[PDB]
Amino acid sequence: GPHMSIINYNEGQWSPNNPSGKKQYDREQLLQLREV
Amino acid sequence: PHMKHPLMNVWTLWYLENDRSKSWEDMQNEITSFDTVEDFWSLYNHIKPPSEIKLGSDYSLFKKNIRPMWEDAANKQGGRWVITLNKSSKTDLDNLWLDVLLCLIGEAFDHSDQICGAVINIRGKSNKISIWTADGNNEEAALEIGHKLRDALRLGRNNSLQYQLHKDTMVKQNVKSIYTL
Ligand SMILES: C[n+]1cn([C@@H]2O[C@H](COP(=O)(O)OP(=O)(O)OP(=O)(O)O)[C@@H](O)[C@H]2O)c2nc(N)[nH]c(=O)c21
Repeated sequence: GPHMSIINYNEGQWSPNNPSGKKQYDREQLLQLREV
Repeated sequence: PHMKHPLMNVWTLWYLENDRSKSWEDMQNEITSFDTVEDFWSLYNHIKPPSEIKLGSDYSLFKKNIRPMWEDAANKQGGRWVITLNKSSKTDLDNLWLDVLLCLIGEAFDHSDQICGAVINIRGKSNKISIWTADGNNEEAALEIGHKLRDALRLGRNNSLQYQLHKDTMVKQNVKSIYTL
């Protein structure tokens, strides 16, 4: 399944390396995180 | 070690089970609240999809502290984008509801601050999915959410959008539509 290290984050989006980014997630992004 | 992805809002899942021995409010059951993508999935993954819950039941996902009812102050001056479904399959039903939930928790709307929650009604004749917004008089926000809904959701020649003010549907227990997309 999808690997946390390869999750793509848009510019300005929240990420574990960008706590200030917007907490907005696309549909495909949310489905991507459905697997631990 | 695993860092969860926080959502812009805290959301609460409600499940209504028809029970005439109780008032409608008391039919609402607060399940759990979540504020991360992972915790949403931990909830959704292990609850029945809409196609499997009892007839007469609802699922409602609303921002924390907003009850899924007209009386709540966040919904008094609001309305809902109603999506009457034309007897689609179970997967189409469930995928539509999930996509709605992902629109909500993912903050897909420009006027996401106007979003209060969403309700799916599982009924015998036809099922119904509604997105509740805060201010029905806010035409700019109602249309943006409406346009964004038919865009993020698969355009359906068969199913249309109907925006109904809560002030109206509350009186008529038959109900006028103030927008149509
Ligand atoms: C959303 N809602 C529904 N009800 C009750 O539930 C009824 C509507 O029920 P419903 O909106 O849950 O679905 P239904 O498909 O049966 O609606 P219908 O097509 O009009 O038949 C109302 O007549 C009320 O008795 C509500 N009653 C209160 N007090 N507050 C609410 O916000 C509310």
